[PDB]
Amino acid sequence: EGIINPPIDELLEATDSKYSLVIYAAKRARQINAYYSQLGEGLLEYVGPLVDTHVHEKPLSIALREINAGLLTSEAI
Amino acid sequence: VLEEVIAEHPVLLNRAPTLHRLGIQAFEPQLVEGKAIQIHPLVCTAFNADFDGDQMAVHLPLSAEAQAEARILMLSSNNILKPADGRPVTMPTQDM
Amino acid sequence: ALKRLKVVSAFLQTSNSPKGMVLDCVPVIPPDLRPMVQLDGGRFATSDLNDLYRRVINRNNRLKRLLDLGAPEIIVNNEKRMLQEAVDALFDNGRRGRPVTGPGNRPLKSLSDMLKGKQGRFRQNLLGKRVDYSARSVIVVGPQL
Amino acid sequence: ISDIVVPDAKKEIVKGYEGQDEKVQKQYERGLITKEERTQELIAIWTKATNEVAEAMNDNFPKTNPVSMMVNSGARGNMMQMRQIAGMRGLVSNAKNETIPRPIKASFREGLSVLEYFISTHGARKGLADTALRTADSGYLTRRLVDVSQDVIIREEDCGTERGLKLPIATRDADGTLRKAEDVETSVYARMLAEDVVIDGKVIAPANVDLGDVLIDALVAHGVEEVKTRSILTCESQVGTCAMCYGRSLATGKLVDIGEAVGIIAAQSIGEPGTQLTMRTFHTGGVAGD
Amino acid sequence: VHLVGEVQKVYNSQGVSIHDKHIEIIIRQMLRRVTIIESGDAELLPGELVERTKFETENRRVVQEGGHPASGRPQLMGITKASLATESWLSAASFQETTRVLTDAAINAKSDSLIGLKENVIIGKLIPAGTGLSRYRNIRVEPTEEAKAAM
Amino acid sequence: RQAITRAMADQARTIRIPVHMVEVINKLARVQRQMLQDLGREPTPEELAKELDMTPEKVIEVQKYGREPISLHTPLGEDGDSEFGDLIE
Amino acid sequence: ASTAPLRISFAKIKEPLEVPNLLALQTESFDWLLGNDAWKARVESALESGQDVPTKSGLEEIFEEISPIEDFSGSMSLTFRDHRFEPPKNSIDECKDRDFTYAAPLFVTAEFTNNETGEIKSQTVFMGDFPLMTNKGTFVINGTERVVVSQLVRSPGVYFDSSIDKTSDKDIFSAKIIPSRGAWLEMEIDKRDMVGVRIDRKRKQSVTVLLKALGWTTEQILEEFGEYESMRATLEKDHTQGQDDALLDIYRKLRPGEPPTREAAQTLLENLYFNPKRYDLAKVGRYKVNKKLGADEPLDAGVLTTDDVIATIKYLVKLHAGETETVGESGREIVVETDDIDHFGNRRIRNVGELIQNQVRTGLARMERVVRERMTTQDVEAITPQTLINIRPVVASIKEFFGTSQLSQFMDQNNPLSGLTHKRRLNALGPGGLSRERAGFEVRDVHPSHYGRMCPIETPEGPNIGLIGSLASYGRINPFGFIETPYRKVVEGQVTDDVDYLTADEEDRFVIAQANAALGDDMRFAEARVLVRRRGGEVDYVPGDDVDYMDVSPRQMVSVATAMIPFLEHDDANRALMGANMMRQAVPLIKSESPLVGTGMEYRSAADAGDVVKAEKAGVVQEVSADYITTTNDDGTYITYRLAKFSRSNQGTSVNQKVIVAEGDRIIEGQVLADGPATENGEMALGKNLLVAFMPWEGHNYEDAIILSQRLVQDDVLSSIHIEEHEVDARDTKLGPEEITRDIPNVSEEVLADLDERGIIRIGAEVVAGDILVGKVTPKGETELTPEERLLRAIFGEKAREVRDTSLKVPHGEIGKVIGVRVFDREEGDELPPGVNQLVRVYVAQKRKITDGDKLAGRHGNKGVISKINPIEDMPFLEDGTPVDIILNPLAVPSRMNPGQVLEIHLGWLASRGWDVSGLAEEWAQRLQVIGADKVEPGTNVATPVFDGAREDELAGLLQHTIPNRDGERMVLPSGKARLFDGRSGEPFPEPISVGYMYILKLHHLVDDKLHARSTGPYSMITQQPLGGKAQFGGQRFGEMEVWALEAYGAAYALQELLTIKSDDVTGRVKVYEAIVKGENIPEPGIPESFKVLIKEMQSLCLNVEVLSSDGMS
Amino acid sequence: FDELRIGLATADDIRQWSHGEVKKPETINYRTLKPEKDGLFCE
Ligand SMILES: [Mg+2]
Ligand SMILES: [Zn+2]
Repeated sequence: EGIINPPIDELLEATDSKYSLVIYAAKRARQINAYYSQLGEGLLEYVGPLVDTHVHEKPLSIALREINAGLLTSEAI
Repeated sequence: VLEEVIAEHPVLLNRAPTLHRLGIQAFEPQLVEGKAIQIHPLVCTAFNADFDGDQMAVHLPLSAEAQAEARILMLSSNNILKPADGRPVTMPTQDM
Repeated sequence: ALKRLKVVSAFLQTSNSPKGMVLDCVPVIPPDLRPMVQLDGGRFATSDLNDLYRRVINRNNRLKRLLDLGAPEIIVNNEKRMLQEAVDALFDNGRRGRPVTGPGNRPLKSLSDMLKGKQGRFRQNLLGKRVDYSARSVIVVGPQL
Repeated sequence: ISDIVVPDAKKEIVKGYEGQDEKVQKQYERGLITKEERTQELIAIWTKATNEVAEAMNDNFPKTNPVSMMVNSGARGNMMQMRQIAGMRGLVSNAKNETIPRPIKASFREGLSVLEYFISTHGARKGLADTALRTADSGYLTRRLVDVSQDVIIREEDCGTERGLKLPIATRDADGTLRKAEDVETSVYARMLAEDVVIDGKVIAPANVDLGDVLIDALVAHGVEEVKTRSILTCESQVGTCAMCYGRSLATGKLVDIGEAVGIIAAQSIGEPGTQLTMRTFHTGGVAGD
Repeated sequence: VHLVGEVQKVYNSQGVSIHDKHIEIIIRQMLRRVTIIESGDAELLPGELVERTKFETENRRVVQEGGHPASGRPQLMGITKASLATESWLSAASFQETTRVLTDAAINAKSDSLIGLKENVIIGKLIPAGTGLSRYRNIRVEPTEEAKAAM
Repeated sequence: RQAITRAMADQARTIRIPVHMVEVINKLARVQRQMLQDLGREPTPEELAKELDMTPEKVIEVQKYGREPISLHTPLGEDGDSEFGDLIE
Repeated sequence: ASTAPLRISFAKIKEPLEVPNLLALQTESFDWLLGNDAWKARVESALESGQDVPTKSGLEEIFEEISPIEDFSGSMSLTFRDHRFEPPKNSIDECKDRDFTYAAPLFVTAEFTNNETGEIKSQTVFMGDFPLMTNKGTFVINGTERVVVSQLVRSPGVYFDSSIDKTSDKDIFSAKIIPSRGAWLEMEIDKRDMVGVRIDRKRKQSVTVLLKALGWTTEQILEEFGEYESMRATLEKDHTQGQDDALLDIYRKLRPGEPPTREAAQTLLENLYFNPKRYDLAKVGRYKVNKKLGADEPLDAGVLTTDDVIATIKYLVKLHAGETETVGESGREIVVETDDIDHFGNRRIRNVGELIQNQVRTGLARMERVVRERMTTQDVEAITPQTLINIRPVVASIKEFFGTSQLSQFMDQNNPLSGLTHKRRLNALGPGGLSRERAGFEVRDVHPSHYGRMCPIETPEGPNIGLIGSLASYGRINPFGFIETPYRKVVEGQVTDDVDYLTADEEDRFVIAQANAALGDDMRFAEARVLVRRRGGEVDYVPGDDVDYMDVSPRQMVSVATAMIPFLEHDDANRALMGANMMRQAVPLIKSESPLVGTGMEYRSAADAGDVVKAEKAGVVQEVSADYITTTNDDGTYITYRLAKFSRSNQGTSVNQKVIVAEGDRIIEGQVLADGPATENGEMALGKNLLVAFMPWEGHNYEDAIILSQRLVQDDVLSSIHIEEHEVDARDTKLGPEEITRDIPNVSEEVLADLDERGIIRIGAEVVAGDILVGKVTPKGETELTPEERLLRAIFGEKAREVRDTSLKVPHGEIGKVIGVRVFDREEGDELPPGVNQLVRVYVAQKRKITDGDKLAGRHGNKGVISKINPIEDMPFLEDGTPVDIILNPLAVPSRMNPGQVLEIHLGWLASRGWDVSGLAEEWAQRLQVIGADKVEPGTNVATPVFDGAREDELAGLLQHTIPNRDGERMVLPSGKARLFDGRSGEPFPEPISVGYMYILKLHHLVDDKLHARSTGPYSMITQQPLGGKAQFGGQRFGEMEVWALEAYGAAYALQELLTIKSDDVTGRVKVYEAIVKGENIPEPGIPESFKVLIKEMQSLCLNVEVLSSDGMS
Repeated sequence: FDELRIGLATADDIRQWSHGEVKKPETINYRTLKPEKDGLFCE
């Protein structure tokens, strides 16, 4: 029920670095916030919150929850 | 609405001299009465902050990247050890 | 024979000509970076560079007027030296001799004096800046946190 | 006021020291000794007196009273502050850095006299001015260190190097025993070995691992005297420095991430206790440049 | 060893503890230059400050051409002199000397690569450390297939 | 004297004032100083208007036009870095 | 006798000499400057008493300094004979209210005499409105109260120094002659074993050339000066010879580029040093020169002669040669030694009279230049004294002194103690003084000569430590400007009742006893061993009849503010400094109570400050009210004192004055009629006395924080009235006249509900942040309506005037009650600045209670913000159900080394519940009985003098014999601690907790003023970053070290957005605000504006600074 | 932003940066309060 509610050691062991983790969660939060501001445009590239969400929640908390749950991946170009 | 908004939105507390790395730390804000910032005792010596009189500044991380770095890199519960020598710094000693 | 050679190399290897050693034209700051702003009560607040530029144009125009008609070489040379001193005080006020003061209290701020020192652009406006979304208040201890 | 206790021996001890000081002074009035020698022996015997009354105070105190309970617990306070609160203040520096031959025989509990308070203000104002200029100079040194030490970033995971720094691990050994180094925490700890170490044909510690209490204890118990550890001075990397040659970070306790500004952290850590040093030469001794 | 031990015994006389690597970073930044002599074959001026990397690259260049290398003695200089003698003139200008370095850069016509942190703070770009590295900003984030199949 | 006072009118002030307005303002200043040293007090603008034969609105307009700009770089006090130009939006 | 309220004193030794008038430093100096009735009465009383005193005033001296001048022909002369003053045309309240300067006209009788015509024109000329000092010691200029502090400077004279050079491996001596006004000269001996002179440090030169340039020939030098080998070597090595060659050489070296001339060099040497106008050495300068050099009876005032230079040369060479004693050249047998510039007998204070005299002298010199220029271009028989002199430079110099100067300071009126301290401050900075960059360790430190002349305890602890310092309690000032201190004469071992005021010069030649030294039944010393002091600050003793002076009081070394601290000798010097510098920040509360324990000087420190209404004449009270006190004096006159009720001080605190006298009680001269701010019964009261327990309490008193009861909120204990003034003016701009009107456009009716008919908020109308105070509208603005707004305007309709809303609103986070509005109209008789048509000022007053973050403090350097205002039932309570009022951490005191507060607390408890000591037959009991502190009623104030306080045995024994409260049982154990319950759990605390009464102050670091916040507000103009400050909605500064910390984290994005998004981007800020409001993601940051400004400034220094992309340029 | 250059600025570069000649020392008009023509502050 706070910032620390995602345990951070799990995020590090699922990422293996700390700057990768923060930019990873930031990109996912940007995608979720762009999805919320779609206004029904139905854009395909923006995928909504994969975990359950309350009536109001910051996109970054959702992003960290999906990173912690292990149901999302990223690769370097 | 303000109580609803400030949740899960970290802010950077900062004491002015900021000699070392731990002079800027991210905290989760919480609404309190009065006109003074309530700070944790357990972190005060990280800021070198006594309560004789000591104004602290609060900056607002703004985008997703900034508050993500606040939550991950800057969180006060992740800064137990002092970077100067690796000894713990978040165990002040006056009354505890 | 070492040190001089280095500077000669600095003019030989690169493409910059030494025609920048002595200058024929003087650039001016854009006017919003040397503002003359209205102040309440009918007053004005003017940057010192406006005064320095005004002195440069005054001396240059007087030299032009002296060259228009027949003038002795001493008067012409004196006005040329005044123009040179005005340009120098425009670039550095106080590098040579007594700095230009103005009202009689403090030296007139020049072009290079805001690229230098604690009050310069590098240290007071680039590395350290004011910020928005910021606040400041006294701290009290909360053990319940 | 009953929690701060003056020693009962202090009265008779300062009485005896004033008796012998009166004997010395009445000996000096005949001119048998120069004033400089008298001043030197007087400051010597009064330093002896203040050390002895500090010992008397440290013998008088019980383990139950709050002031000792908060100085012996590491909570807040120092032993010299209790020395100059319970026992007598001691020798106090005069202006321009010499010492008054006459000490301050009164504790802060008994209350100083007028002239003792004046000569204490002599040192207090000097301390305030010194700490102001010291924190200014510490800030200047920190700025210079930051600007010289920047653009030093961990940019590689590891080198191919096996060269390192030969650091002493156990020293000052007595007859028949080995003792580890006194300052191993800030010299050998949080580093990595450049190569394996063997004493009896078997490896004690592997290569490229952080060093902690148990590993150093095993090394000093098995009988090693020096350790070739991987340092940043011997790092040969094409860009910046690597994480392995730097060693593990001290802020997080794990290996430093690729991209952490180690030069800025180093400069800030060097310049932070500049205002904490609080050092000045006590007395020049009448000679300059020594 | 001398510099590390001297600064550590200055700090340890009070009681403050600082790890040796913090000193060693600055010491490595201190011994980075060289003073060159008998540089008649390396085709540059003698008796001036040369970076170790540039000196070594010039040594390989002159031994690949067949000529004999120049001599070089390591030079220990102050932190101020090591700060001013930098490649990027923005960091030199933002430090103590502010007029002389700009004139020297204008005469030398030197263009600075915008690496480093002072001249990336000045211009407003991301610093090349921590989250601002190229290797951290090149990742692409997309959901997994089973997460899409679940919802 | 003519050339020196003409160049003083056209060059001394940063906001340039025409020569007729310069002689008007300095005549007003000198007669105000004369009335101050005669009456021993600051003269009222109405008496100055009658003695100058001008309207009082013209007199106050002249006093308004007779100012001198203040530099943006004047320090406030003990602090050198906080400038007068950084207090105005 | 009834001047002061009752206060039981714990002093052991009687005071021979009472503390002098604490405001004399200002009033006596300005009375000397004016030369009014008080100064002439003082000088005639001192003359008939035989004391040395100047019979010449401050303005008559400066008028007689301007001698009748002569033109090139020596024709004219003008003489300013007599100066006089008229009563001011405006009263002091008139000047304070209506934005004036309290001043009186200054006339002088000037006569114009022409020798050729024999014609004398005597006339009276008005020299300007000279500002006046009130009876309070303040200058009311431009409606504001200022104080002109004294200035510590170096006394003019000769100064000899010795130094050691590592390269030379020998000692080098130097001499310098620094005057009051003229140029300086130096003499450095044996730089390379040659002696040389510095004439303003221009060119290399020697001593022989200067002596030969003067009236003495080479033979006289080799005859009289031939017993020192180095000067003989310089004489024999001097190739030049003769007066003419030496003078031409010195003129060529001093002024190169022109051929030497006899008359030019003679005039330059006569004008540089010998000119009576360019080298006006002061009276103090001449006195010090002839005292150090031993010149027996020289001219009282004048320039240095060749005799003084020769004597200085002899003194320097004698000092270098080794001997420390010699016969004075034209003088007697005197001692030769080097002197340090930090000795307080060489440090002189320019008081207010001397500073204003110097400013008037500068103005008169400008006037003399102007009148010379006038008479060079004017014909004779057309010159009138009303015409040729101009008083504009004098008034301009005076007005330029009283404003925009480092000496004439805005007086702080936080409390009477701060006012007195501001009056008594000696400031080493300022024009013609030692600046902060010029300061070193040696001048800041406490000198042994500061005893009794300058307080070693209190000084500003910021960057100017030691530079500014408060004068001692008993300090007096010489006419020259040296600070004296009184000592009792000691004859044949008997301390007599004769007092001599000694400065730091005569104090060294004597031996000074201590006031703490015991005395027997007679005035002889009871103990042979006495602790004394002598020359150089040595503290060694001397037995028997050898002392010859004694201190008048142990209060002698401490200032007025330091002496308010009880148990100072127990506190540390640093904590004493902090407490003394921090008692000046104590705000005045609603009703004040004098300290229950505190030094007895508080009555004198409150009465000598002038805010307390005292009787000018003795009589009986006739009528009493909150606004005035009307008394009928015994001679028959009726005098009414008006009281300032809820008026604003310079810091925002109220200066409300309570009344203590009854309807018909008798009144003597100087008796306090009405209180002031932060006073009770004429006694200083800067705070409240509260029940204190030392204990850690759940971490809310951590790092010396403050826990306190709600009884200090509900009972109105720690609360204060704060009055803030805020003004606006309706001007006549170019477009039109600004109007103060009610008809504010684009606003609802309920917002302007509380406005008056002309647009003024009513008196007593409660107002909050953002509310309309006074309705001002700008006449018009360049109108460019958008088609959308044009269509909207068509639907709703808008005002024909199209005026703009620029009314004066309440600042953010401010709540108060409007207590006054002042309106100045141009159409009425009120005077207004040019341009403006009318002006309005509104005062809002708020009764601020005590809250979180409000800084409180004691008198012993202890301080802390408030972390929790507990409920009354939550505070730990005593054995009778009495809750403690404030909880203090006991962790602070042993580390801070100020146990004296604890001492105070014990005596505070002893003053709460009184004691009964009678017939106890103990040492402390007999001391208290002979003193008089043996039968004390509960609640009565006690007094411990700052170095004669109550001893340890007295506190312990009185704690044994405290009177019981109820059930016949006393509540604090003899250990000083009491068994204390818990207010939360209810179980009693395990060990006894020390309790008592500490007098706690409320500082002016109020949390309502410190708090400030900003999301988006005003932006700066030269660069587009936000501006700074609390009142202008500015942003916090993210300095260089903050940016270092964020790089050390390695957070590039947060740093980039704190440098480029949250400031310095003209387009990024608006786009980010749009993105936050619309909920979309934050746009990418652009380029900061300050970098573009840097590029533009580098481009105009002729540098082709061009940005390059990968492909090309930009 | 590959790099940032600096060098001596000749008269040609100064004329190229400039949008015109500042031929008068006048800055603003004293009555209309509008910037003067062909001088400093010129629009
Ligand atoms: Mg503090
Ligand atoms: Zn490496």
